[PDB]
Amino acid sequence: SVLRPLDKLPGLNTATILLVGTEDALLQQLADSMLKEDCASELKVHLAKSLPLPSSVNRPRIDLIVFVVNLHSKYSLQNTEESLRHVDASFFLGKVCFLATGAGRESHCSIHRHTVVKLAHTYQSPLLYCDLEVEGFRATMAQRLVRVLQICAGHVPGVSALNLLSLLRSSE
Amino acid sequence: VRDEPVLLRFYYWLSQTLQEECIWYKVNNYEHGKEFTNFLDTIIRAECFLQEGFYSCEAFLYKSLPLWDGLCCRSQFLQLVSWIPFSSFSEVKPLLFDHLAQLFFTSTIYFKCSVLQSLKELLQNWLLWLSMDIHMTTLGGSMNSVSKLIHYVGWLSTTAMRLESNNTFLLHFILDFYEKVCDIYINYNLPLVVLFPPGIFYSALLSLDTSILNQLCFIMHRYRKNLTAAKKNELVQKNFSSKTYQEFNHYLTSMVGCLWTSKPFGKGIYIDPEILEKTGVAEYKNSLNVVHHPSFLSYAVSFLLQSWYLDYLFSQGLQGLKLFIRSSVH
Amino acid sequence: CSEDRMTLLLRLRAQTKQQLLEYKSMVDASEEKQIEAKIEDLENEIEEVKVAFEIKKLALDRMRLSTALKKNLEKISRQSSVLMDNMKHLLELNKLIMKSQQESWD
Amino acid sequence: MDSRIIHENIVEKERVQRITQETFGDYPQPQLEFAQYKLETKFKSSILAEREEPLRCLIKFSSPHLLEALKSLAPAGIADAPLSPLLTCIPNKRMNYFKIRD
Amino acid sequence: PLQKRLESVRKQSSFILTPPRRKIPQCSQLQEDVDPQKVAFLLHKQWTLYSLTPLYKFSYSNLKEYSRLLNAFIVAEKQKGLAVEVGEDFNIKVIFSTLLGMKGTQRDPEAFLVQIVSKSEGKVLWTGWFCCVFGDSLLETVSEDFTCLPLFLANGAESNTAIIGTWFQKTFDCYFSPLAINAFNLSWMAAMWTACKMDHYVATTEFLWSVPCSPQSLDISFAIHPEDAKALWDSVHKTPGEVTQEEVDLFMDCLYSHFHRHFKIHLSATRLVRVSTSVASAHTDGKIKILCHKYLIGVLAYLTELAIFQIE
Amino acid sequence: RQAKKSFSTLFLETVKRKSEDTKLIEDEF
Amino acid sequence: NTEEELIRECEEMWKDMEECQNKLSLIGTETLTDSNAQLSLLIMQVKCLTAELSQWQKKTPETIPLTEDVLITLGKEEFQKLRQDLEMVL
Repeated sequence: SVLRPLDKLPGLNTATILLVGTEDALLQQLADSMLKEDCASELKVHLAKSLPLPSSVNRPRIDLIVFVVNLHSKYSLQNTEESLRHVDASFFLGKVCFLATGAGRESHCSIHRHTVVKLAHTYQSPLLYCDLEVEGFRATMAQRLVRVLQICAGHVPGVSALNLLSLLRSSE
Repeated sequence: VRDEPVLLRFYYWLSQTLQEECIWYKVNNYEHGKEFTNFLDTIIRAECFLQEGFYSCEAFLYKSLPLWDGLCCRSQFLQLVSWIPFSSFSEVKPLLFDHLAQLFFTSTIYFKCSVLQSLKELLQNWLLWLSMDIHMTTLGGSMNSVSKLIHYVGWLSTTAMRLESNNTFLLHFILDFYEKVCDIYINYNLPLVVLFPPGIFYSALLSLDTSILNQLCFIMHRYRKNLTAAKKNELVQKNFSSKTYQEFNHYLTSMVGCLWTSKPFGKGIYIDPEILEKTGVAEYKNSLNVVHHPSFLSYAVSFLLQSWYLDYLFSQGLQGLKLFIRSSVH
Repeated sequence: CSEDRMTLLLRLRAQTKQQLLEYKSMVDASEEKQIEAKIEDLENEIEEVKVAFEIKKLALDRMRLSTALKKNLEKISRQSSVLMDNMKHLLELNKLIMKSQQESWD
Repeated sequence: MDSRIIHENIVEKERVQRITQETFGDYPQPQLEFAQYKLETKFKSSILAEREEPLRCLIKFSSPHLLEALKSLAPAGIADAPLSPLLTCIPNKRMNYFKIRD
Repeated sequence: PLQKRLESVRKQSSFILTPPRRKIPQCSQLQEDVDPQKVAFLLHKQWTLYSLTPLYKFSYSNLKEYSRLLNAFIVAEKQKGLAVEVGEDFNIKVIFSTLLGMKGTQRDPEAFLVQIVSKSEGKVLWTGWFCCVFGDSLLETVSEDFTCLPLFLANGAESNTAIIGTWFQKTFDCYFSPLAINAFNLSWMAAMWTACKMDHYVATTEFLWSVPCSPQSLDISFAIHPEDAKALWDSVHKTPGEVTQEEVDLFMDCLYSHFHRHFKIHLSATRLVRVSTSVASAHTDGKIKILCHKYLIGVLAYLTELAIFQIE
Repeated sequence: RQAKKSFSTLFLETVKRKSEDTKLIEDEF
Repeated sequence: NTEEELIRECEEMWKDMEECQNKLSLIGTETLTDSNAQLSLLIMQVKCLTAELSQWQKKTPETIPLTEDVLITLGKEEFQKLRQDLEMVL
């Protein structure tokens, strides 16, 4: 199955985000950090190891997808390259984001970050950096990601995902 | 001194020290916390003297900016940005401003105000260093870089106002930047006049806040003074683009029409008149004057409890409005 | 209690307007160096039209508020309301801010 | 517990937990610190298809508490749900050094 | 100027451009000036790697005074009570000596050695090694008054390393920093050393991995015969005389699949820590041991460019 | 058909809620 | 009153959005690969920007004149928030 951006009608004051990665503990911590605060909207977080998802009918529509990659592991990079082939091209227009973990400790790194830079540039999407094991750093990334989610869902007038594409575009 | 071996020795020591002591970069040390802040304060206080920045600091910013989260050492990190040497805007844009803008649009309002403050200080430093050079890239090339920086920050400001839903706290900083922008020709004797985009002008003119209107009147008066001064010298020196003059004229005519001329329906505010009849306004010509503007509601109500209360406004302290009124009529 | 529904119901209408615009733009579409310039031209055009629309809407709203406020000015100076109190505080602030601004100028 | 979060892949997690519990039992594992395997098997993966001789390897496992690190690999996601029997057959076979042929 | 060239060189270090390929190391005959008895001394020893900024006003003409002053400083440091005269004869001794034939090109500065000898000839207690092999990138950006020796290797106790480093930092205004090797570079070293041709295989090739599992700990070792590893490499190598990133990825992937077939364990999720082969062995903490005298310059050149990148 | 609750029903709900193969390896070696 | 008009407008917008969603679901899915992602995404961006530009041009400011009391309430709320903003800026 191929995931589609506008398959279902939106809910009332609701935003949904999907996190795809191999490390489950990091995903759980990130979801908790996102949900701890209070906001005007209603938030829902879905956790998955890879795509395609198991089939279900009650799934609400997905507004934003974040691919988190561990720089200390080749397995995570291979998993994300495999997952990237099951989402339709229409869904990359301002609704996909890449998150890279572990650049703080360079000695542990198995992946040269030229690789993730080139991957993000190839798929026309932003690339973010955060060390998710540190709670203080994770807290601010959760809020930035919540704001991006609110923009994508249509909860800020005058700004849409396609507009967000030009704001976050890199010069080279 | 400007001697080379001493510069190289200082460069190597400081670059290695900054690399080793940083918090989110190169082994992510968090223990130093306060020590790094004290070191950065010492560096900042050292480069406020000497009126320039070190070469090591620029390299440290270019290396560590992508990994920064935007909160760890906000004050000192953003105070290091102000001391970046003058260079062409296109070259340093991918290195600095592409990361700053991505961090800008997804953060809180206080981060936005902080970066506006730091960019204003950077502009002042660049202008200060450029002015002394003309007493001594060509001048035409140099002004292009500062004009591109001004247009970039105008784009930032308009999008930021749209994202934040017209918060006045942000509008104060946005107008603070253009206060410095408006007086470049008189202060630094560099021929360059750049206006703020209409999105800022018509959001400042229709604000409920009265201090916003006072500041806008002062800014318009400063523009008119600078444009009057600039035209005089060209005749002796016989090139400013003419489009600036018509654009400023349109701004001024709309502003005077709204305030006390009773002609609000300018080119900028071209609302369809027959909708107004459906809207229910009997006499819209005098709706947005000094008396009836929603900004001046407090002053009008206060004076009502007490005709010729313009002196009352001046006593309350609308100085910029006073200057704009005196200079415009005469 | 009645005004509570006004706030929630107004928010729903503002959200649906933004969400409906996305479907209509997507359906219409369904029916390297050289490519990059056209994108930048298009987005400049979009910004230019959006700014004018916002200006018109804001000006209309301010004019409506001004005329409605004028029509009921006499009721306001009767006072004995929280809104009248708020206005007295507002006068105190503006004065202090303007004085500080002048000092900073010097 | 924080019903806003939705855990997909829940059935896979419960299945791997059940398989690990069945394979490694529920008793406290005896404490070892080392295990050695000697391999003399053929490479089977275009690559060395013509070769007819075994690939000679020797591998060792070392841990402060082995059989406790191994138990936690599959839930953490580093191994598949059933481990190979060579790793889960130490105490039952009373074996510590192994030799494997094709 | 040199300051501007340095600034430009650092700022063009962006991640848009792809990293290049590498030539297979070629066995080279040792230079005639090279001293065999010193080379035999250097091999089969466990060194610790550091990076070093240029030394300010270092002269090769007067090494005797350097040795004498360092001797006095070391002697006075150990006994923190009482004073020491400079010219006396103490329990231990310090000698400055120059290596020959260890420079990559004619532009590089000459290497030299510092040793602590316990006279009682004497017995060597501590030795440190300064070298620069193929360092034309750093030499362009630095003026004449400096000396560029970006790589420092130490063998002995750490408490003596601290003292010698402190003396050098105070005297020549330099900065010592530890050098680490990550898994990315270490997996490149494995393939490049496997590609080199060897007449006789003294030792097997081994890799060491570290598994991250919360409170628990685990290490896995993987040893394989050198001839088998050479055949496995020859299976995937198709670019004549060069090593490409895809070839390294395939070479590691073969081992990953071979391990996973038997043990059902993903070796990709783990962290590579140590690589040992017939030419050298390395550790992520920054330790190197060299076993073959033919391929010394290649190893030194790799480590030299790594240290050059760490200071620029 | 889990009764797609009408918008009106869902809306009031939210408003109100603002108070809460083990034989193949032994055969190969 | 105004409430009924606003509600009815909500149902018209919902019905139009349902119709557009039903019409949009007949298009087949397109997936990319590493070799062709960049160019395809650039072409799609051009098409979508051109589509949205005309949609923004069609937009006109709608009247829906409200009652006088709600305007007063909104003004009161705006002044109340302006107070806190002013103390912070001071």
